[PDB]
Amino acid sequence: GPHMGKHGRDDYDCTVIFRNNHAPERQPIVVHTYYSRDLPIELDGVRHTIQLSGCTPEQSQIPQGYSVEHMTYKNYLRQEILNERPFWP
Repeated sequence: GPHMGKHGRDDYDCTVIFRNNHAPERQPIVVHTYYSRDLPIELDGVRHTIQLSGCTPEQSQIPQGYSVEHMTYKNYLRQEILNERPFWP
């Protein structure tokens, strides 16, 4: 799966964030994806190949103790901008 979450081709359609619920210390894994692709994510070292269907993955592939946040790449972009405010006044 994605080694780094930092990948901004500006081509992506979807964005899925994996937040470890058992681990508050761990950083959320933000993965950018396209419309209906597979999403290989290694949780606890275990690869889960999730099926995306319109920015919506299969919760059935998701282990317990992990929050999977679903969004579009566009929503992700808007949210990072709105939360970090990388642009200057």
